[PDB]
Amino acid sequence: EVETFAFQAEIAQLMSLIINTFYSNKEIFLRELISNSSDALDKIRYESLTDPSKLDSGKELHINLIPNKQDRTLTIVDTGIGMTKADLINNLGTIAKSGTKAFMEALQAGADISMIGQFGVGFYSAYLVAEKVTVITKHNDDEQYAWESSAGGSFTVRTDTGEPMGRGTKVILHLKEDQTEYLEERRIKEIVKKHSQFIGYPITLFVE
Ligand SMILES: COc1ccc(-c2c(-c3cc(C(C)C)c(O)cc3O)n[nH]c2NC(C)=O)cc1
Repeated sequence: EVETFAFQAEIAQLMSLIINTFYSNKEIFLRELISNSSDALDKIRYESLTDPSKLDSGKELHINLIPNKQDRTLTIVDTGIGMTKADLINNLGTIAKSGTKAFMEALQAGADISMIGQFGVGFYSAYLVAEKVTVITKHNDDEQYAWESSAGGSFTVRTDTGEPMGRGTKVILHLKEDQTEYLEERRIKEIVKKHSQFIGYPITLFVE
């Protein structure tokens, strides 16, 4: 059972801009994804302060970066709050329509693509480096779902058939052929140190 949805026109336009604009500083995608993971981790941490049972689906709050050269994928896993199916469909928990309008106006007022996170839509920067993105998520109040898109105006949602995640979100970046530097350990370490050095959860870079 796979459900196919059209992106709202504004989101499709954001994705097209990201895909088509000449912009060399692509490495910021990682900071954006890691920031989203941190925000999700903050949410479960806060909820757990008053209801510890919310951690029954996993006590550890962390971020894992998993390169796979054989599959040409970089995977960002977190044990944050997760998203419901409804939130996945509704632009992955983001205020994407309003954020996109603001980002577009800013780009006219001198901003650059690296500022995308100021507009709540940093997730879509994944398309700087990925031909396809799969987001697998589990929230305590819902089942495990997989969202996926190769852009082109549509996305799919299905009940996930992979390994259970307990709680959290996994973003799988199916990298463009010319973007394989983002699978290299030294490159990933450099980017995390540059842009994500103060994130308040352990970031573990897996090796191959
Ligand atoms: C800035 O907008 C958002 C929107 C939603 C989340 C979010 C994620 C989550 C979302 C993404 C993207 C696919 C959007 C990701 O890369 C990693 C994540 O852990 N899980 N749970 C939540 N929910 C709350 C309340 O954070 C984070 C930031």
